[PDB]
Amino acid sequence: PIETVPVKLKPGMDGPKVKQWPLTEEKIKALVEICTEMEKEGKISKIGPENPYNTPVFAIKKKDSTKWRKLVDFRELNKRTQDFWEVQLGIPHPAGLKKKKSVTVLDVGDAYFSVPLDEDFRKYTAFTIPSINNETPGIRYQYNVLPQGWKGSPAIFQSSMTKILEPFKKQNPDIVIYQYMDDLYVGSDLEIGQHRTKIEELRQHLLRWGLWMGYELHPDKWTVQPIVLPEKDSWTVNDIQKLVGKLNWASQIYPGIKVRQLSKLLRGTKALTEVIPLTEEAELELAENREILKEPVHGVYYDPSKDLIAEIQKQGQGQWTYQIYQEPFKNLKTGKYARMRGAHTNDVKQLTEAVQKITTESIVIWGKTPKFKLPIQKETWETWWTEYWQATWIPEWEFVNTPPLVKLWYQ
Amino acid sequence: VPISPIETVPVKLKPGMDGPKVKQWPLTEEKIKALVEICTEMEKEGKISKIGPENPYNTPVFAIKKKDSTKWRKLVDFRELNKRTQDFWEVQLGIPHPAGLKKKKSVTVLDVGDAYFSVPLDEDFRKYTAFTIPSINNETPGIRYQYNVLPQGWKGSPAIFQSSMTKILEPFKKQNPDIVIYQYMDDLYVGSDLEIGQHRTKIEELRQHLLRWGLTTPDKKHQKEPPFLWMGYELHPDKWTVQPIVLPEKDSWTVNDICKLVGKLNWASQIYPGIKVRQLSKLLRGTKALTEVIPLTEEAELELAENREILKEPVHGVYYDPSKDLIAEIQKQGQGQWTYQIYQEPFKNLKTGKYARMRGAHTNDVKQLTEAVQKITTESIVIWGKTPKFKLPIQKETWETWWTEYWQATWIPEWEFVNTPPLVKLWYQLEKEPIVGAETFYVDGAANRETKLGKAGYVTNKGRQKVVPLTNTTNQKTELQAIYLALQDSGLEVNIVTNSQYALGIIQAQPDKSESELVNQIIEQLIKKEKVYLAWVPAHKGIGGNEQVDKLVSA
DNA sequence: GGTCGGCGCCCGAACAGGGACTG
DNA sequence: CAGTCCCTGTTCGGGCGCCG
Repeated sequence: PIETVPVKLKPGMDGPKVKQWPLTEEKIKALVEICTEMEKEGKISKIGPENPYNTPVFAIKKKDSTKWRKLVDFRELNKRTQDFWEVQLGIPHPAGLKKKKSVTVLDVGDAYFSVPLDEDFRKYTAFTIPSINNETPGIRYQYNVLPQGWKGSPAIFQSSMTKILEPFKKQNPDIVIYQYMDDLYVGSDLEIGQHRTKIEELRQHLLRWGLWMGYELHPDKWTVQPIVLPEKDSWTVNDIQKLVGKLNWASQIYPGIKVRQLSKLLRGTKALTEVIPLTEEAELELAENREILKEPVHGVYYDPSKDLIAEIQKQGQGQWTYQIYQEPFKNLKTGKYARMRGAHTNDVKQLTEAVQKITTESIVIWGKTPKFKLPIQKETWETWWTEYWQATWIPEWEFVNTPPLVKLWYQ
Repeated sequence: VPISPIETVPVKLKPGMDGPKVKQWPLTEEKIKALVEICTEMEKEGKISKIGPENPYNTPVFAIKKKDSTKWRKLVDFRELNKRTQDFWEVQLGIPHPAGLKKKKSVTVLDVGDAYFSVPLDEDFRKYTAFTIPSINNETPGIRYQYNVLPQGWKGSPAIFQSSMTKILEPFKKQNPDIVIYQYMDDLYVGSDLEIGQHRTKIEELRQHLLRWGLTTPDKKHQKEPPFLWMGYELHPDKWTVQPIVLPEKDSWTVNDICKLVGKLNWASQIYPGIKVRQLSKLLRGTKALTEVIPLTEEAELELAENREILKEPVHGVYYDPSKDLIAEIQKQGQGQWTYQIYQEPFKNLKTGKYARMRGAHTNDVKQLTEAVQKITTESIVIWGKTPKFKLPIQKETWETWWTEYWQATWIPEWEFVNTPPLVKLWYQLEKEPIVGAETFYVDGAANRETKLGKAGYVTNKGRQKVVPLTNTTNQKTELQAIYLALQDSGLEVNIVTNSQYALGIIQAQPDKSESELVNQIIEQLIKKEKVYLAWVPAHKGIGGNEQVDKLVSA
């Protein structure tokens, strides 16, 4: 008996038409049971081929979770409904969420099923469930309520969400709560003990309204990866060559970098393994360049109207570096991950875990998901990435093949 | 007109576009009799109805012969209607494969007679399916009908039938969950582990459940005894095989004949292991006319004779056993060619196949092997919903060296080494640190964008030097040429310093094959060496001999 | 014959993005 | 400086195979 919020696509744009990719047996059985139950609860209803729209669907398991979770790739739908959840019903982003000692994420996707969807918009939420060996044609459904993973769901439910959170926000005014997609980020400076207690207070405060998760973050312990120069006591020709190339590349970021005196040491046609003593003018150019790398870049600041972009480099031995920027060489944040799940054996798993950690950090700091430049072939990524996904959101990505130049981000 | 028992599918035209208004083709007198005989019969059965001048739409119509029968089939050239009709989402996501079938006690195959003619069309959409039937006299006005069912030749008919058919089978499948029904259009593969007595009962229960909605299951198309003919195969209680394949034996081959040959060889490669189409597909490159005669090359005739000899012996596949693991084994066959076999017990193949796509101007066997693994993995998840265990002709240390040092993310699922030559291996390893006591070469190359002329040479720490004039070249080709010279004139251990990102990116990818003959020569020189160390320095920075050799090759 | 849809292969041509060099 | 071009990869259009 709830009124529907009318939603429209962006002008001059049709709905998504993305084919469904093959799914494993364990995922198909998980989707069949969930879709059968959701159809019984009226959340979805079967449709036919007259609906020309479709969206890929697959299943996941969150970290340390046994139950399967239905996940839909609405990226294309979210790209074709962008003006709704940014202009009309936008959500503010708390700048203090990233400064908290502890931040916990909660899957509040089940609450969206309590609100019906606009009847004219149900046509675009269409998806298909494949069968093993194509035993049967595709079993199609469409959503009758607010779908999980749609960027219009948290905007419509925002007014209902604020009234649920007002009794808890008034009791605990120093706690910061942010809502992105199907997740709720609750941050506080409380001690770890009473922090988890206040979460369970909110878990029960949400259960009484008709709604459970627990992933802990510590943004105050997030570190950046700076560009560092080696501290050798004896330098060879090859060392100084690599040093100049790295300092030459870093000059695009720090305009004050100079390699004039160091290049003078490479005047002759010397053997690479030959030891070269550093001149007095070169030792000062080396020390001044180290100090410049300590300084922050001049004129770097976040633009809310610009898209976030993230690049990742495979540094070997379980090492992965990354940089987040909106304009080239104006990196908002750098970093490095080490010894993730699948280290020393599976890169796709490490690359998937790295995208998740980076995206999570972007949500906490700016409230946006970056577009990724992934160091992997397209077919290699599209084959294995779903097998290691553990998040309810999906960032956008593209594939690059930049051979290693001169190790700028890792020693 | 009576109401059909099946629920109709609402269909619209695209917004702002009207029905078709196109004139009828001139028809031969033999096809006109076949159409009028079929049109008058379908009008009596309520499948087409007469229309008057109030219907302003029209579309052509013709008829083709049915295979191995005197009956004719009525087809409508709905090319203009298909353009303005709404887009449908096809529910047929793929084609089933016998390798995914599980051993069932009893099997039954049936095909419904005239499938489309049993499913109704949307009432509001019947008006746009208007066509004229020309008479034996050109002056006779002609009989205009409109469809009441799914017209054969319409783009919406297959998508509508497959969805309408699944809706009718759901009540039976819901009551009979342990029954397996492979549904492809009108083809129903019904298998179960029930005893053969209760199996025939459930078969007749379904033949009446389908009859309630106007779907006839003729006993002519009924199949109770093995072997069953299902989707172009022969299903036996323990094994399956494709229905026989026939290749043309042309004395003079055109381009279309090779395409028909290549297509059947690709279809045969599913169970016929070792089929190669490399030398035959080389006949299709850079050719324009479909009817152009092409002579067979010596390498192409040998490949065809080998494929004919494989098709002589009988091959058969087995069925999937979910209790045992899935295994896939690959073999390097030819350069750029790979074959594989998927099985659970040795020599009992579920299916075979081949991978031969050449990706990139530069590649190696390790890249091609990884591409083949992914192609098999996707193919397996389609048919069995799982990833098989791999037996790969590559050393465990060989692969460990590759993926750990490569800058791209790359990974292969659970696999084990099989010692089947030829083995995939890296042909050279670039040193990580500069070689002590090795001559150090500073190479560079340049070219003029207009004259297409340039130089390429090197300078070493031992005073050695060389510069070579080059004609009809580019900046990229010269920088590769400079490295080729350094590799030619050096010993077994050599340090090379370049400023070419282009050249350094190609070599560090450890390629063993290339479309460029220059890269192939650089590869051949890298294999002969024992230790090679490449390095990159920025150009125009006054670095080492890289500035001395940049000035020599400047022009 | 020159109807529709699905999947697969092969090739060329179109598109498209990133470097290096030049007015 | 933007305008090229040299290179390389990707997407697509059009043929065959096969099934319904």
